[PDB]
Amino acid sequence: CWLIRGPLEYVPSAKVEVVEERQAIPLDQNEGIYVQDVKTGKVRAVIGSTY
Amino acid sequence: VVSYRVPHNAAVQVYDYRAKRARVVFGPELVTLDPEEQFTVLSLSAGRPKR
Amino acid sequence: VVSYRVPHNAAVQVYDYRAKRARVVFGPELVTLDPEEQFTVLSLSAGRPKR
Repeated sequence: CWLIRGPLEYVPSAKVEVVEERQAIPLDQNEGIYVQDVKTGKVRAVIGSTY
Repeated sequence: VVSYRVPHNAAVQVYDYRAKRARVVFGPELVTLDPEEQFTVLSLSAGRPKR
Repeated sequence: VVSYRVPHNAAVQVYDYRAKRARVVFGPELVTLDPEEQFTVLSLSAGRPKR
């Protein structure tokens, strides 16, 4: 699987399937969330700007 | 990301269990717990004179 | 923007948690709390003689 972002217009190609709409994560000064890289199980904590 | 604002004249101790390192901070600052950090839950005496 | 008018002969302490800096001001002025600043809530004795 992979992610496509940026100000553009996408369409389901004749080979791929859309899984989900990546959204909803805004962070500011001294704020963040916990994320786990599923491939390696590397739990970490990103903070600061939007991610 | 769980974060606690430390009082002006107080202190808090945490330990990053994943990395094996302790840390303690004091003053009017905010502690941001890393993915495996935990606060030192200190049960103290209080109530009416001392319990 | 939350702002409090400090009394003539009094003082107030705040801490900008995002930037890690404390500040205290006195006199007949108005304190304007930055996005992550907070007042020092000081619970004092009062009531009838002293509580």
